[PDB]
Amino acid sequence: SLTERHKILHRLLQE
Amino acid sequence: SLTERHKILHRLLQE
Amino acid sequence: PQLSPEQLGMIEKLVAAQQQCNRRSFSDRLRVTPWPPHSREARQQRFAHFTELAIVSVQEIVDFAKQLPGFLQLSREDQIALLKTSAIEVMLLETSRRYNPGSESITFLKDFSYNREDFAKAGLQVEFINPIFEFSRAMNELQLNDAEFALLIAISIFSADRPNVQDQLQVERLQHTYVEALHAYVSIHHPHDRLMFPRMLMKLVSLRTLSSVHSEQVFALRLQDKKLPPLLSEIWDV
Amino acid sequence: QLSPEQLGMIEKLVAAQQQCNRRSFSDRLRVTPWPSREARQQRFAHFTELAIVSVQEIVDFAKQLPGFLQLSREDQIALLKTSAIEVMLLETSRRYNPGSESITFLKDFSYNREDFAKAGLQVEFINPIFEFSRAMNELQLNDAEFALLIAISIFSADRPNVQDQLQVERLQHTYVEALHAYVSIHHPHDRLMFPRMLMKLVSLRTLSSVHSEQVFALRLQDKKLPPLLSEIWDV
Ligand SMILES: CCCc1c(OCCCN(C)C(=O)Nc2ccc(C(=O)O)cc2)ccc2c(C(F)(F)F)noc12
Ligand SMILES: CCCc1c(OCCCN(C)C(=O)Nc2ccc(C(=O)O)cc2)ccc2c(C(F)(F)F)noc12
Repeated sequence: SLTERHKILHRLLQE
Repeated sequence: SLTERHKILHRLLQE
Repeated sequence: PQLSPEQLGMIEKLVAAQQQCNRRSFSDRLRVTPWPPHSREARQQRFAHFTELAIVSVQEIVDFAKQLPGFLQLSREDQIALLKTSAIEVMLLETSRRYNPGSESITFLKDFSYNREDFAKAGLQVEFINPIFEFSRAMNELQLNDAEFALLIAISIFSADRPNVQDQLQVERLQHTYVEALHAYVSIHHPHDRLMFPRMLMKLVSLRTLSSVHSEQVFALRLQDKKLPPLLSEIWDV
Repeated sequence: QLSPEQLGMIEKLVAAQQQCNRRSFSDRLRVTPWPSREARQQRFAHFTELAIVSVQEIVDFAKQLPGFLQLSREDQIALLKTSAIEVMLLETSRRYNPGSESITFLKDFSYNREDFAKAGLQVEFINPIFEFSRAMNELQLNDAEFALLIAISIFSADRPNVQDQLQVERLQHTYVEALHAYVSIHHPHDRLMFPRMLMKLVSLRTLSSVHSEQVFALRLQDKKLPPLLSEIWDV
Protein backbone atom coordinates (compact mmCIF):
# COMPACT_ATOMS: atom_id res chain seq x y z
CA SER A 1 0.00 0.00 0.00
CA LEU A 2 0.94 3.67 -0.31
CA THR A 3 -0.01 4.09 3.36
CA GLU A 4 2.76 1.75 4.63
CA ARG A 5 5.31 3.71 2.55
CA HIS A 6 4.15 7.17 3.75
CA LYS A 7 4.43 7.00 7.53
CA ILE A 8 5.04 10.69 8.25
CA LEU A 9 2.23 11.77 5.88
CA HIS A 10 -0.05 9.15 7.38
CA ARG A 11 0.67 10.55 10.91
CA LEU A 12 0.02 14.15 9.81
CA LEU A 13 -3.37 12.95 8.48
CA GLN A 14 -4.20 11.07 11.75
CA GLU A 15 -3.17 14.23 13.73
CA SER B 1 17.66 27.93 -34.03
CA LEU B 2 14.95 25.29 -33.61
CA THR B 3 14.41 25.61 -37.37
CA GLU B 4 17.90 24.42 -38.34
CA ARG B 5 17.42 21.44 -35.98
CA HIS B 6 14.02 20.45 -37.40
CA LYS B 7 14.61 20.18 -41.13
CA ILE B 8 11.86 17.66 -41.97
CA LEU B 9 9.20 19.46 -39.92
CA HIS B 10 10.35 22.72 -41.48
CA ARG B 11 10.01 21.29 -45.01
CA LEU B 12 6.50 20.00 -44.17
CA LEU B 13 5.63 23.55 -43.06
CA GLN B 14 7.09 25.16 -46.25
CA GLU B 15 4.87 22.67 -48.12
CA PRO C 1 -21.96 32.02 -24.30
CA GLN C 2 -23.33 33.20 -27.66
CA LEU C 3 -22.03 31.26 -30.69
CA SER C 4 -21.26 33.90 -33.33
CA PRO C 5 -21.14 33.54 -37.14
CA GLU C 6 -17.36 34.00 -37.06
CA GLN C 7 -16.90 31.19 -34.53
CA LEU C 8 -19.40 28.91 -36.38
CA GLY C 9 -17.63 29.28 -39.71
CA MET C 10 -14.27 28.79 -38.02
CA ILE C 11 -15.33 25.54 -36.29
CA GLU C 12 -16.75 24.22 -39.55
CA LYS C 13 -13.51 25.01 -41.43
CA LEU C 14 -11.47 23.20 -38.77
CA VAL C 15 -13.76 20.19 -39.06
CA ALA C 16 -13.46 20.37 -42.88
CA ALA C 17 -9.68 20.96 -42.63
CA GLN C 18 -9.30 17.85 -40.54
CA GLN C 19 -11.28 15.75 -43.03
CA GLN C 20 -9.28 17.29 -45.92
CA CYS C 21 -5.93 16.62 -44.14
CA ASN C 22 -6.91 12.92 -43.73
CA ARG C 23 -7.68 12.26 -47.44
CA ARG C 24 -4.34 13.92 -48.37
CA SER C 25 -2.56 11.22 -46.36
CA PHE C 26 -4.62 8.28 -47.70
CA SER C 27 -1.91 7.03 -50.09
CA ASP C 28 1.02 7.53 -47.66
CA ARG C 29 -1.03 5.55 -45.10
CA LEU C 30 -1.54 2.81 -47.72
CA ARG C 31 2.26 2.16 -47.87
CA VAL C 32 2.75 1.75 -44.12
CA THR C 33 4.66 -1.52 -43.59
CA PRO C 34 1.95 -4.14 -42.91
CA TRP C 35 1.24 -5.45 -39.41
CA PRO C 36 2.50 -9.04 -39.32
CA PRO C 37 5.01 -15.13 -34.98
CA HIS C 38 7.80 -14.73 -32.39
CA SER C 39 10.97 -13.37 -34.04
CA ARG C 40 13.23 -10.30 -34.02
CA GLU C 41 11.92 -9.75 -37.57
CA ALA C 42 8.27 -9.66 -36.46
CA ARG C 43 8.88 -7.19 -33.60
CA GLN C 44 10.72 -4.81 -35.98
CA GLN C 45 7.82 -4.86 -38.49
CA ARG C 46 5.24 -4.05 -35.79
CA PHE C 47 7.47 -1.27 -34.49
CA ALA C 48 8.02 -0.13 -38.08
CA HIS C 49 4.23 -0.22 -38.59
CA PHE C 50 3.39 1.82 -35.48
CA THR C 51 6.09 4.45 -36.00
CA GLU C 52 4.94 4.85 -39.61
CA LEU C 53 1.40 5.49 -38.40
CA ALA C 54 2.92 8.22 -36.19
CA ILE C 55 4.89 9.72 -39.11
CA VAL C 56 1.70 10.20 -41.18
CA SER C 57 -0.12 11.52 -38.10
CA VAL C 58 2.55 14.27 -37.73
CA GLN C 59 2.06 15.07 -41.44
CA GLU C 60 -1.66 15.54 -40.75
CA ILE C 61 -1.00 17.53 -37.57
CA VAL C 62 1.27 19.95 -39.48
CA ASP C 63 -1.20 20.28 -42.34
CA PHE C 64 -4.09 20.99 -39.94
CA ALA C 65 -2.03 23.58 -38.03
CA LYS C 66 -1.36 25.48 -41.27
CA GLN C 67 -5.13 25.96 -41.66
CA LEU C 68 -5.48 27.26 -38.08
CA PRO C 69 -6.20 31.03 -38.09
CA GLY C 70 -3.13 32.93 -36.90
CA PHE C 71 -0.82 29.90 -36.95
CA LEU C 72 1.05 30.86 -40.15
CA GLN C 73 1.42 34.51 -39.00
CA LEU C 74 3.57 33.25 -36.16
CA SER C 75 7.26 33.08 -37.00
CA ARG C 76 8.31 29.73 -38.43
CA GLU C 77 10.49 29.38 -35.32
CA ASP C 78 7.37 29.63 -33.05
CA GLN C 79 5.44 27.28 -35.40
CA ILE C 80 8.10 24.60 -34.96
CA ALA C 81 8.24 25.21 -31.21
CA LEU C 82 4.48 24.66 -30.91
CA LEU C 83 4.33 21.53 -33.10
CA LYS C 84 7.44 19.81 -31.67
CA THR C 85 5.81 19.65 -28.21
CA SER C 86 2.07 19.39 -29.04
CA ALA C 87 2.40 16.58 -31.60
CA ILE C 88 2.30 13.79 -29.01
CA GLU C 89 -0.69 15.42 -27.34
CA VAL C 90 -2.58 15.77 -30.61
CA MET C 91 -1.74 12.13 -31.39
CA LEU C 92 -2.99 10.97 -27.96
CA LEU C 93 -6.21 12.94 -28.56
CA GLU C 94 -6.67 11.28 -31.98
CA THR C 95 -5.92 7.94 -30.35
CA SER C 96 -8.72 8.50 -27.75
CA ARG C 97 -11.08 9.49 -30.58
CA ARG C 98 -10.66 5.98 -32.07
CA TYR C 99 -11.18 4.06 -28.82
CA ASN C 100 -13.58 1.10 -28.64
CA PRO C 101 -14.99 0.75 -25.10
CA GLY C 102 -16.30 -2.82 -25.60
CA SER C 103 -12.92 -4.34 -26.54
CA GLU C 104 -10.76 -1.58 -24.99
CA SER C 105 -8.95 -1.29 -28.30
CA ILE C 106 -7.89 1.50 -30.64
CA THR C 107 -8.94 1.31 -34.30
CA PHE C 108 -6.21 2.93 -36.38
CA LEU C 109 -6.56 1.18 -39.80
CA LYS C 110 -10.21 0.49 -40.59
CA ASP C 111 -10.68 -3.29 -40.33
CA PHE C 112 -8.01 -3.54 -37.63
CA SER C 113 -8.10 -2.78 -33.89
CA TYR C 114 -5.23 -2.64 -31.40
CA ASN C 115 -5.47 -3.57 -27.73
CA ARG C 116 -2.98 -3.15 -24.88
CA GLU C 117 -1.04 -6.32 -25.87
CA ASP C 118 -0.63 -5.13 -29.47
CA PHE C 119 0.95 -1.88 -28.21
CA ALA C 120 3.43 -3.89 -26.14
CA LYS C 121 4.22 -6.02 -29.18
CA ALA C 122 4.69 -2.82 -31.22
CA GLY C 123 7.54 -1.86 -28.84
CA LEU C 124 5.83 0.36 -26.25
CA GLN C 125 6.37 -0.17 -22.49
CA VAL C 126 3.40 -0.83 -20.18
CA GLU C 127 4.16 2.27 -18.13
CA PHE C 128 3.10 4.27 -21.20
CA ILE C 129 0.51 1.89 -22.68
CA ASN C 130 -1.66 1.67 -19.54
CA PRO C 131 -2.05 5.48 -19.13
CA ILE C 132 -2.85 5.83 -22.88
CA PHE C 133 -5.77 3.42 -22.53
CA GLU C 134 -6.87 4.92 -19.18
CA PHE C 135 -6.86 8.43 -20.72
CA SER C 136 -8.70 7.03 -23.75
CA ARG C 137 -11.28 5.35 -21.47
CA ALA C 138 -11.94 8.65 -19.63
CA MET C 139 -12.16 10.65 -22.85
CA ASN C 140 -14.65 8.18 -24.36
CA GLU C 141 -17.02 8.84 -21.42
CA LEU C 142 -17.12 12.53 -22.49
CA GLN C 143 -18.33 11.55 -26.00
CA LEU C 144 -16.69 14.43 -27.87
CA ASN C 145 -17.76 15.13 -31.46
CA ASP C 146 -15.58 16.28 -34.41
CA ALA C 147 -15.92 19.95 -33.47
CA GLU C 148 -14.85 19.50 -29.82
CA PHE C 149 -11.82 17.37 -30.79
CA ALA C 150 -10.78 19.93 -33.49
CA LEU C 151 -10.93 22.72 -30.95
CA LEU C 152 -9.23 20.66 -28.15
CA ILE C 153 -6.42 20.01 -30.64
CA ALA C 154 -6.15 23.69 -31.59
CA ILE C 155 -6.12 24.75 -27.91
CA SER C 156 -3.35 22.15 -27.27
CA ILE C 157 -1.26 23.52 -30.17
CA PHE C 158 -1.60 27.16 -29.09
CA SER C 159 0.02 26.67 -25.67
CA ALA C 160 2.14 29.74 -24.69
CA ASP C 161 4.02 27.72 -22.07
CA ARG C 162 5.84 25.26 -24.41
CA PRO C 163 9.65 25.39 -24.38
CA ASN C 164 11.15 28.06 -26.65
CA VAL C 165 8.03 30.09 -27.56
CA GLN C 166 8.97 33.68 -28.41
CA ASP C 167 5.65 35.41 -28.92
CA GLN C 168 3.92 34.05 -25.84
CA LEU C 169 1.43 36.97 -25.82
CA GLN C 170 0.11 36.23 -29.32
CA VAL C 171 0.05 32.42 -28.88
CA GLU C 172 -2.00 32.86 -25.72
CA ARG C 173 -4.32 35.39 -27.44
CA LEU C 174 -4.89 32.79 -30.22
CA GLN C 175 -5.58 29.96 -27.73
CA HIS C 176 -8.20 32.16 -26.06
CA THR C 177 -10.21 32.53 -29.29
CA TYR C 178 -10.50 28.69 -29.54
CA VAL C 179 -11.33 28.46 -25.82
CA GLU C 180 -14.19 30.97 -26.28
CA ALA C 181 -15.27 29.18 -29.46
CA LEU C 182 -15.43 25.86 -27.53
CA HIS C 183 -17.23 27.48 -24.61
CA ALA C 184 -19.87 28.84 -26.98
CA TYR C 185 -20.12 25.60 -28.99
CA VAL C 186 -20.51 23.39 -25.87
CA SER C 187 -23.41 25.64 -24.83
CA ILE C 188 -25.39 24.50 -27.93
CA HIS C 189 -24.28 20.84 -27.81
CA HIS C 190 -24.75 20.57 -24.01
CA PRO C 191 -27.14 23.39 -22.95
CA HIS C 192 -28.12 21.72 -19.62
CA ASP C 193 -24.59 20.73 -18.60
CA ARG C 194 -22.33 23.67 -17.68
CA LEU C 195 -19.71 21.12 -16.53
CA MET C 196 -19.01 19.71 -20.03
CA PHE C 197 -16.90 22.73 -21.07
CA PRO C 198 -14.49 22.65 -18.10
CA ARG C 199 -14.32 18.82 -18.22
CA MET C 200 -12.96 19.07 -21.77
CA LEU C 201 -10.48 21.70 -20.76
CA MET C 202 -9.46 19.53 -17.77
CA LYS C 203 -8.37 16.74 -20.17
CA LEU C 204 -5.56 19.03 -21.37
CA VAL C 205 -4.23 18.72 -17.82
CA SER C 206 -4.18 14.89 -18.09
CA LEU C 207 -2.53 15.25 -21.52
CA ARG C 208 0.44 17.12 -20.01
CA THR C 209 1.12 14.17 -17.72
CA LEU C 210 0.82 11.71 -20.64
CA SER C 211 3.37 13.85 -22.50
CA SER C 212 5.78 13.43 -19.58
CA VAL C 213 5.26 9.63 -19.49
CA HIS C 214 5.87 9.66 -23.26
CA SER C 215 9.28 11.34 -22.76
CA GLU C 216 10.25 8.43 -20.51
CA GLN C 217 9.09 6.09 -23.29
CA VAL C 218 11.42 7.80 -25.79
CA PHE C 219 14.27 7.51 -23.27
CA ALA C 220 13.69 3.75 -22.84
CA LEU C 221 13.94 3.28 -26.64
CA ARG C 222 17.44 4.67 -26.49
CA LEU C 223 18.35 2.00 -23.87
CA GLN C 224 16.67 -0.68 -26.03
CA ASP C 225 18.82 0.75 -28.88
CA LYS C 226 15.51 1.00 -30.74
CA LYS C 227 15.91 3.96 -33.06
CA LEU C 228 13.08 6.27 -34.05
CA PRO C 229 12.61 7.12 -37.69
CA PRO C 230 14.02 10.60 -38.66
CA LEU C 231 10.85 12.72 -38.26
CA LEU C 232 9.95 11.19 -34.88
CA SER C 233 13.62 11.37 -33.79
CA GLU C 234 13.84 15.04 -34.80
CA ILE C 235 10.74 16.01 -32.80
CA TRP C 236 11.12 13.57 -29.86
CA ASP C 237 14.79 12.65 -29.25
CA VAL C 238 16.92 14.87 -27.01
CA GLN D 1 -25.04 32.04 -10.51
CA LEU D 2 -23.46 31.81 -7.05
CA SER D 3 -25.70 29.98 -4.58
CA PRO D 4 -25.70 30.31 -0.78
CA GLU D 5 -24.04 26.89 -0.43
CA GLN D 6 -21.15 27.75 -2.80
CA LEU D 7 -20.62 31.19 -1.22
CA GLY D 8 -20.45 29.57 2.23
CA MET D 9 -18.10 26.81 1.08
CA ILE D 10 -15.71 29.28 -0.57
CA GLU D 11 -15.61 31.45 2.55
CA LYS D 12 -14.80 28.46 4.80
CA LEU D 13 -11.90 27.49 2.46
CA VAL D 14 -10.53 31.02 2.72
CA ALA D 15 -11.03 30.93 6.50
CA ALA D 16 -9.48 27.44 6.57
CA GLN D 17 -6.34 28.58 4.77
CA GLN D 18 -5.78 31.48 7.19
CA GLN D 19 -6.47 29.12 10.14
CA CYS D 20 -3.87 26.67 8.70
CA ASN D 21 -1.39 29.54 8.25
CA ARG D 22 -1.85 30.36 11.94
CA ARG D 23 -1.30 26.79 13.22
CA SER D 24 2.12 26.62 11.50
CA PHE D 25 3.40 30.07 12.55
CA SER D 26 5.56 28.71 15.34
CA ASP D 27 6.99 25.97 13.05
CA ARG D 28 8.02 28.64 10.50
CA LEU D 29 9.65 30.57 13.35
CA ARG D 30 11.85 27.58 14.33
CA VAL D 31 13.09 27.01 10.73
CA THR D 32 16.85 27.20 10.11
CA PRO D 33 17.61 30.83 9.22
CA TRP D 34 19.08 31.95 5.89
CA PRO D 35 22.85 32.47 6.19
CA SER D 36 31.55 27.36 2.62
CA ARG D 37 30.03 23.91 3.22
CA GLU D 38 28.25 25.14 6.40
CA ALA D 39 26.52 28.08 4.62
CA ARG D 40 25.55 25.95 1.61
CA GLN D 41 24.04 23.30 3.94
CA GLN D 42 22.16 25.91 5.97
CA ARG D 43 20.50 27.41 2.86
CA PHE D 44 19.37 23.97 1.67
CA ALA D 45 18.11 23.27 5.20
CA HIS D 46 16.32 26.66 5.17
CA PHE D 47 14.49 25.94 1.90
CA THR D 48 13.64 22.33 2.65
CA GLU D 49 12.26 23.14 6.12
CA LEU D 50 10.00 25.78 4.52
CA ALA D 51 8.79 22.98 2.21
CA ILE D 52 8.15 20.66 5.22
CA VAL D 53 6.06 23.31 7.04
CA SER D 54 4.29 23.95 3.75
CA VAL D 55 3.47 20.19 3.35
CA GLN D 56 2.04 20.27 6.91
CA GLU D 57 -0.26 23.24 5.93
CA ILE D 58 -1.42 21.53 2.74
CA VAL D 59 -2.31 18.39 4.75
CA ASP D 60 -4.17 20.49 7.32
CA PHE D 61 -5.97 22.45 4.54
CA ALA D 62 -7.00 19.18 2.81
CA LYS D 63 -8.59 17.83 5.98
CA GLN D 64 -10.88 20.88 5.90
CA LEU D 65 -11.92 20.21 2.30
CA PRO D 66 -15.50 18.89 2.19
CA GLY D 67 -15.39 15.17 1.24
CA PHE D 68 -11.60 14.71 1.68
CA LEU D 69 -11.72 12.84 5.00
CA GLN D 70 -14.48 10.51 3.67
CA LEU D 71 -12.08 9.23 1.00
CA SER D 72 -10.00 6.26 2.10
CA ARG D 73 -6.78 7.20 3.87
CA GLU D 74 -5.08 5.45 0.96
CA ASP D 75 -6.66 7.92 -1.51
CA GLN D 76 -5.95 10.86 0.77
CA ILE D 77 -2.25 9.99 0.61
CA ALA D 78 -2.50 9.25 -3.10
CA LEU D 79 -3.89 12.76 -3.71
CA LEU D 80 -1.59 14.64 -1.37
CA LYS D 81 1.63 12.92 -2.57
CA THR D 82 1.39 14.20 -6.13
CA SER D 83 -0.51 17.50 -5.62
CA ALA D 84 1.73 18.77 -2.81
CA ILE D 85 4.28 20.19 -5.18
CA GLU D 86 1.60 21.81 -7.39
CA VAL D 87 0.07 23.42 -4.30
CA MET D 88 3.54 24.66 -3.25
CA LEU D 89 4.06 26.22 -6.72
CA LEU D 90 0.66 27.93 -6.48
CA GLU D 91 1.71 29.35 -3.04
CA THR D 92 5.05 30.40 -4.52
CA SER D 93 3.32 32.31 -7.36
CA ARG D 94 1.07 33.99 -4.76
CA ARG D 95 4.14 35.56 -3.17
CA TYR D 96 5.73 36.78 -6.43
CA ASN D 97 7.02 40.37 -6.49
CA PRO D 98 6.90 41.51 -10.15
CA GLY D 99 9.22 44.49 -9.73
CA SER D 100 12.15 42.54 -8.30
CA GLU D 101 11.16 39.13 -9.74
CA SER D 102 11.45 37.64 -6.28
CA ILE D 103 9.35 35.42 -4.01
CA THR D 104 8.58 36.65 -0.50
CA PHE D 105 8.62 33.62 1.73
CA LEU D 106 9.27 35.03 5.23
CA LYS D 107 7.84 38.51 5.58
CA ASP D 108 10.96 40.74 5.63
CA PHE D 109 12.68 38.50 3.05
CA SER D 110 12.43 38.07 -0.71
CA TYR D 111 14.15 35.31 -2.74
CA ASN D 112 15.22 35.61 -6.40
CA ARG D 113 16.60 33.16 -9.00
CA GLU D 114 20.12 33.51 -7.58
CA ASP D 115 19.00 32.70 -4.01
CA PHE D 116 17.14 29.63 -5.28
CA ALA D 117 20.32 28.34 -6.96
CA LYS D 118 22.26 28.99 -3.69
CA ALA D 119 19.60 26.97 -1.80
CA GLY D 120 20.53 24.01 -4.05
CA LEU D 121 17.96 23.97 -6.87
CA GLN D 122 19.02 23.77 -10.55
CA VAL D 123 18.34 26.42 -13.24
CA GLU D 124 16.13 24.01 -15.25
CA PHE D 125 13.60 24.14 -12.39
CA ILE D 126 14.15 27.71 -11.12
CA ASN D 127 13.55 29.49 -14.43
CA PRO D 128 10.24 27.59 -14.95
CA ILE D 129 9.16 28.40 -11.35
CA PHE D 130 9.82 32.10 -12.02
CA GLU D 131 8.19 32.11 -15.49
CA PHE D 132 5.07 30.44 -14.06
CA SER D 133 5.06 32.90 -11.15
CA ARG D 134 5.25 35.78 -13.66
CA ALA D 135 2.34 34.40 -15.77
CA MET D 136 0.37 33.70 -12.61
CA ASN D 137 0.81 37.24 -11.27
CA GLU D 138 -0.66 38.75 -14.45
CA LEU D 139 -3.91 36.88 -13.62
CA GLN D 140 -4.15 38.65 -10.22
CA LEU D 141 -5.96 35.87 -8.39
CA ASN D 142 -7.37 36.56 -4.95
CA ASP D 143 -7.64 34.37 -1.84
CA ALA D 144 -10.86 32.75 -2.97
CA GLU D 145 -9.49 31.83 -6.43
CA PHE D 146 -6.21 30.53 -5.02
CA ALA D 147 -8.07 28.35 -2.45
CA LEU D 148 -10.38 26.86 -5.15
CA LEU D 149 -7.49 26.18 -7.57
CA ILE D 150 -5.74 24.44 -4.68
CA ALA D 151 -8.82 22.27 -3.97
CA ILE D 152 -9.22 21.44 -7.66
CA SER D 153 -5.53 20.48 -7.83
CA ILE D 154 -5.92 18.15 -4.84
CA PHE D 155 -9.09 16.49 -6.21
CA SER D 156 -7.42 15.27 -9.34
CA ALA D 157 -8.92 11.86 -10.21
CA ASP D 158 -6.05 11.11 -12.63
CA ARG D 159 -3.20 10.95 -10.04
CA PRO D 160 -1.33 7.63 -9.82
CA ASN D 161 -2.95 5.02 -7.54
CA VAL D 162 -6.35 6.65 -6.95
CA GLN D 163 -9.02 4.04 -6.25
CA ASP D 164 -12.20 6.09 -5.97
CA GLN D 165 -11.73 8.08 -9.15
CA LEU D 166 -15.48 8.67 -9.58
CA GLN D 167 -15.78 10.23 -6.14
CA VAL D 168 -12.61 12.34 -6.46
CA GLU D 169 -13.84 13.64 -9.80
CA ARG D 170 -17.29 14.31 -8.42
CA LEU D 171 -15.74 16.35 -5.60
CA GLN D 172 -13.41 18.25 -7.96
CA HIS D 173 -16.35 19.33 -10.05
CA THR D 174 -18.13 20.99 -7.12
CA TYR D 175 -15.02 23.16 -6.79
CA VAL D 176 -14.89 23.79 -10.58
CA GLU D 177 -18.59 24.87 -10.58
CA ALA D 178 -18.07 27.04 -7.50
CA LEU D 179 -15.01 28.67 -9.14
CA HIS D 180 -17.04 29.36 -12.28
CA ALA D 181 -19.91 30.96 -10.38
CA TYR D 182 -17.42 32.89 -8.24
CA VAL D 183 -15.39 34.21 -11.21
CA SER D 184 -18.64 35.38 -12.85
CA ILE D 185 -19.11 37.81 -9.89
CA HIS D 186 -15.47 38.84 -9.63
CA HIS D 187 -15.00 39.23 -13.38
CA PRO D 188 -18.51 39.82 -14.73
CA HIS D 189 -17.29 41.29 -18.06
CA ASP D 190 -14.57 38.69 -18.89
CA ARG D 191 -15.64 35.08 -19.52
CA LEU D 192 -11.99 34.11 -20.29
CA MET D 193 -10.87 34.50 -16.66
CA PHE D 194 -12.48 31.23 -15.56
CA PRO D 195 -10.83 29.11 -18.29
CA ARG D 196 -7.51 30.99 -17.96
CA MET D 197 -7.38 29.91 -14.32
CA LEU D 198 -8.05 26.26 -15.20
CA MET D 199 -5.30 26.37 -17.87
CA LYS D 200 -2.78 27.15 -15.12
CA LEU D 201 -3.51 23.60 -13.87
CA VAL D 202 -2.09 22.47 -17.25
CA SER D 203 1.20 24.40 -16.68
CA LEU D 204 1.48 23.03 -13.17
CA ARG D 205 1.55 19.46 -14.52
CA THR D 206 4.57 20.26 -16.61
CA LEU D 207 6.23 22.04 -13.69
CA SER D 208 5.50 18.93 -11.60
CA SER D 209 7.42 16.87 -14.15
CA VAL D 210 10.33 19.41 -14.22
CA HIS D 211 10.31 19.03 -10.43
CA SER D 212 10.74 15.22 -10.75
CA GLU D 213 13.95 15.89 -12.73
CA GLN D 214 15.07 18.22 -9.93
CA VAL D 215 14.51 15.41 -7.34
CA PHE D 216 16.48 13.11 -9.61
CA ALA D 217 19.41 15.58 -9.91
CA LEU D 218 19.59 15.55 -6.09
CA ARG D 219 20.17 11.76 -6.20
CA LEU D 220 23.18 12.25 -8.49
CA GLN D 221 24.53 15.04 -6.24
CA ASP D 222 23.84 12.85 -3.14
CA LYS D 223 21.97 15.82 -1.58
CA LYS D 224 19.37 13.91 0.43
CA LEU D 225 15.95 15.32 1.13
CA PRO D 226 14.77 15.36 4.70
CA PRO D 227 12.42 12.45 5.58
CA LEU D 228 8.98 14.02 4.82
CA LEU D 229 10.05 15.40 1.43
CA SER D 230 11.92 12.17 0.60
CA GLU D 231 8.87 10.09 1.48
CA ILE D 232 6.58 12.11 -0.84
CA TRP D 233 9.07 12.87 -3.66
CA ASP D 234 11.80 10.18 -3.82
CA VAL D 235 11.30 7.07 -5.98
C1 LIG E 1 -0.17 5.88 -29.60
C2 LIG E 1 0.64 7.08 -29.06
C3 LIG E 1 1.41 7.84 -30.18
C4 LIG E 1 2.48 6.94 -30.82
C5 LIG E 1 2.24 6.20 -32.00
O1 LIG E 1 0.98 6.30 -32.60
C6 LIG E 1 0.60 5.44 -33.69
C7 LIG E 1 -0.85 5.83 -34.04
C8 LIG E 1 -0.92 7.27 -34.59
N1 LIG E 1 -2.30 7.70 -34.92
C9 LIG E 1 -3.00 8.60 -34.00
C10 LIG E 1 -2.91 7.28 -36.08
O2 LIG E 1 -2.30 6.53 -36.81
N2 LIG E 1 -4.12 7.65 -36.43
C11 LIG E 1 -4.83 7.26 -37.54
C12 LIG E 1 -5.73 8.14 -38.16
C13 LIG E 1 -6.48 7.76 -39.27
C14 LIG E 1 -6.34 6.47 -39.80
C15 LIG E 1 -7.15 6.04 -41.01
O3 LIG E 1 -8.04 6.78 -41.44
O4 LIG E 1 -6.88 4.85 -41.56
C16 LIG E 1 -5.45 5.58 -39.19
C17 LIG E 1 -4.71 5.96 -38.07
C18 LIG E 1 3.23 5.38 -32.58
C19 LIG E 1 4.48 5.28 -32.00
C20 LIG E 1 4.69 6.01 -30.85
C21 LIG E 1 5.82 6.20 -29.91
C22 LIG E 1 7.12 5.52 -30.19
F1 LIG E 1 7.50 5.99 -31.41
F2 LIG E 1 8.01 5.89 -29.20
F3 LIG E 1 7.02 4.16 -30.32
N3 LIG E 1 5.57 7.02 -28.95
O5 LIG E 1 4.21 7.46 -29.10
C23 LIG E 1 3.75 6.82 -30.25
C1 LIG F 1 9.33 26.48 -4.85
C2 LIG F 1 9.27 24.96 -5.17
C3 LIG F 1 8.96 24.10 -3.92
C4 LIG F 1 10.24 23.71 -3.14
C5 LIG F 1 10.64 24.35 -1.95
O1 LIG F 1 9.83 25.38 -1.46
C6 LIG F 1 10.39 26.37 -0.58
C7 LIG F 1 9.23 27.31 -0.20
C8 LIG F 1 7.97 26.51 0.23
N1 LIG F 1 6.80 27.40 0.17
C9 LIG F 1 5.98 27.42 -1.04
C10 LIG F 1 6.50 28.18 1.26
O2 LIG F 1 7.23 28.12 2.24
N2 LIG F 1 5.46 29.00 1.28
C11 LIG F 1 5.20 29.89 2.29
C12 LIG F 1 3.88 30.14 2.69
C13 LIG F 1 3.62 31.05 3.73
C14 LIG F 1 4.67 31.71 4.39
C15 LIG F 1 4.39 32.70 5.51
O3 LIG F 1 3.22 32.92 5.82
O4 LIG F 1 5.42 33.34 6.12
C16 LIG F 1 5.98 31.46 3.98
C17 LIG F 1 6.24 30.57 2.94
C18 LIG F 1 11.81 23.97 -1.25
C19 LIG F 1 12.62 22.94 -1.72
C20 LIG F 1 12.21 22.33 -2.90
C21 LIG F 1 12.72 21.23 -3.77
C22 LIG F 1 13.97 20.46 -3.47
F1 LIG F 1 14.11 20.24 -2.13
F2 LIG F 1 13.85 19.31 -4.18
F3 LIG F 1 15.11 21.07 -3.86
N3 LIG F 1 11.96 21.01 -4.79
O5 LIG F 1 10.86 21.94 -4.74
C23 LIG F 1 11.07 22.69 -3.59
